[PDB]
Amino acid sequence: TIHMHAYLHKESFKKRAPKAIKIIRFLAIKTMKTHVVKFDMGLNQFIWSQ
RNA sequence: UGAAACUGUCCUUAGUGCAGAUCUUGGUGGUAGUAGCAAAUACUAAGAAGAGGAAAAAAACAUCUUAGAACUGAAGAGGAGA
Repeated sequence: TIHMHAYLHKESFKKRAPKAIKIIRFLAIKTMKTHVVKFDMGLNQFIWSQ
């Protein structure tokens, strides 16, 4: 579970959904040690759902 | 270094000697890798093409398709004329 409210606290509104992708990319780099991170289209559609 | 013209002496002649004219023309510095590349709400994911996202996150990647999210809001960022 990624508590993204912690990362997106008081962040500029026009950069909240784009930044959520940047955080999930970074959490995948630090855990699997790979720089080739591919998002499933279902996850991206959920990040932008609101 | 340069490869085809030139020099010394006596007279004659002058478009004859530059540091200045906010001089003329051309070239070039410091400033300085500095000031800046901040109006027009906004982009994201997958795929394709391409030399052109690599990597100890180098956090950003132009074009086209699809999906999401959006703006002009019909006296329009629409469709046409002088």
